[PDB]
Amino acid sequence: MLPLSIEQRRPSRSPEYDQSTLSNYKDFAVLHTDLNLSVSFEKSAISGSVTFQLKKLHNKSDELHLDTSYLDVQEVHIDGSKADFQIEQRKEPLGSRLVINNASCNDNFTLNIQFRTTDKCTALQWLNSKQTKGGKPYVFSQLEAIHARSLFPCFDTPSVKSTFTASIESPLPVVFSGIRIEDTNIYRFEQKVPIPAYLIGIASGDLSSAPIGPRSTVYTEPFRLKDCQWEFENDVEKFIQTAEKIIFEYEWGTYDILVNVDSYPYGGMESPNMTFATPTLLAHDRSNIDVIAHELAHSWSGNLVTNCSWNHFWLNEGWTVYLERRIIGAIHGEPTRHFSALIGWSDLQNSIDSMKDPERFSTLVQNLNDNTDPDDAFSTVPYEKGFNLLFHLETILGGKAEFDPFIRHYFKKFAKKSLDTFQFLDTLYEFYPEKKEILDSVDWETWLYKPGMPPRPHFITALADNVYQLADKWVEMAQHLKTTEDFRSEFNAIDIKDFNSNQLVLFLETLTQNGHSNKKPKDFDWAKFPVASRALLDIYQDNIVKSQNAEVVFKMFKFQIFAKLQEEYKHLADWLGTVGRMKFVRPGYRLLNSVDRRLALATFDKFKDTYHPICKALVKQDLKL
Ligand SMILES: CC(C)C[C@H](NC(=O)[C@@H](O)[C@H](N)Cc1ccccc1)C(=O)O
Ligand SMILES: [Cl-]
Ligand SMILES: [Cl-]
Ligand SMILES: [Cl-]
Ligand SMILES: [Cl-]
Ligand SMILES: [Zn+2]
Repeated sequence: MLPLSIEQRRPSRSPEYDQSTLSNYKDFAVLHTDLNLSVSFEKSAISGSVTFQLKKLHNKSDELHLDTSYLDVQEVHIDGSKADFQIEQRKEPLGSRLVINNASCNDNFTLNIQFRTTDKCTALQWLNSKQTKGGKPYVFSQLEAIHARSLFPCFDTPSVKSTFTASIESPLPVVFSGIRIEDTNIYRFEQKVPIPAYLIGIASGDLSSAPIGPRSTVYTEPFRLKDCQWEFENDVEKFIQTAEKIIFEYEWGTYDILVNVDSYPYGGMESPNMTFATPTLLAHDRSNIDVIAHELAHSWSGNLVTNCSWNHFWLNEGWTVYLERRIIGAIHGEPTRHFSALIGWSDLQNSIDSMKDPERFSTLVQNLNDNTDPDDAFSTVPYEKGFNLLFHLETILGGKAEFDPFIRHYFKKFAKKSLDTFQFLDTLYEFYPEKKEILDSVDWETWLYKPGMPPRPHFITALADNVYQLADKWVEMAQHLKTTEDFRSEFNAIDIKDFNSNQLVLFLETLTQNGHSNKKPKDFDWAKFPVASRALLDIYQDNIVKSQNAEVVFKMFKFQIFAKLQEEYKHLADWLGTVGRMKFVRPGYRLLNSVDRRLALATFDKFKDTYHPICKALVKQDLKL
């Protein structure tokens, strides 16, 4: 019942074809996937075999085509018998197609492929005994978006979802994105809800665990175990129950968290039954846990209901950001939800302003070919433009109460399936017959296919106003007060006593933006007011300078750089050797290079090999390499 230009862009058949896979997934049904693996720290390889139970769907070739990337494929059997196969030469950026002749007799058949990972594997990071805080080797995966094919041969598309079983042999503890079949050096798991390959998660190392709720356990290195338990144990069950009330019962069983090694490059990864989390989430006060509301919301938007291709990634991340903000809003109130959206708005702006090819990459729905790296399309746009389209819909349809019935209908309809934007729109229209005119007033063309910032909503700015006022006040007084004594008369620790970490982050951000009002048009620099910038750090030492929150600490370093306080460059350099999260590492190196390149390249050369392959790659070229 949707509008014409949408009708016009929609394919004749949904879900829309995924151009990022070399597999012939439309030709088969994947009924079950079993992983039988062995982890070798000695060789830094995972080897073994994957077994698929498949069903031919109906001049057939007839061939199986699977995705691989830098795998060593060793043998292939169908129904117990050796099957002819050939790997095609690599084509970037999608990899090496594996081609299998299936002379199998029946429509239903079993496919077994023996393989091992290689040194060029893009799915894993390996750490040796000397690299981990705790003294033993460690490995973990990160498969999103198309790295699963570098871990095992598969139909590597989010259109394909399958139950899994897994046996993993390792000389150290293993966690997996499934429920453990309980107790050895052989870890068995089951994932009884069908999942896409990109959600598979594995880690192995010196892991211990501790309960953080009635259905939640945290896993991490022993030295950090109790800190992690304290950080999560007061809040995780509350988050789950909050999400369940907004949507419906959580059906995955356990909700566990793996707090990864310091080289971990993302904030989190929503592997089912084992969220992967950055240790920089641990602040010792519980400031950063919304990253957990985020991964938790994925249980519904992403895991249960999945985007069919990377062109429609907004369905995953936009919904998740929307749901995440509903959780925090339900717990903390609307001003908190709106504050989070306000920070997200400025993240969106920066992302689009910093963009290479904004005309292409800032549209909500993407158009990747088979020549486009799906990475190249990941930005803040699917998150925040996605969120803003949903927030707009919430509003015009009558508010949370009117929208929540749709949310439940949507996640129920597509549970365990994959979909495209067009199917999302059909569902929206089928659900609101009485509201057809309101939905037809939505400029679907601008929201879905046009580049740039969408129309700006009217967020409640209550929790940011105090922050903006102070940053403005600091910008002004920097040009008026001279001696530190002067500053202490105007400012004191009292003025940020009520600032949470998000507010501190926004404050320090606004300062490098030199205020949130054009009183001083010129982007003058803090470098020329050392007494003020030094007084800042002094007066606010308790809450900013002494903070154990990596988010605030990072901003503190950045303010220090924007103010070119040279005596602090050393602490930035060394701190950067302590974290691996891209969000801090990449910008950190950009910051340090703009004030001391001889130190930035010296620092990188020192820590380069401690970072995740991805983070090392991007920092390498950030530093002109
Ligand atoms: C949005 C933030 C709360 C956290 C953010 N993480 C996510 O959105 C995760 O759920 C994503 N799985 C991170 C991701 C997406 C696409 C490709 C690679 C990695 C991150 O930066 O890690
Ligand atoms: Cl229709
Ligand atoms: Cl239209
Ligand atoms: Cl085999
Ligand atoms: Cl209606
Ligand atoms: Zn996410």
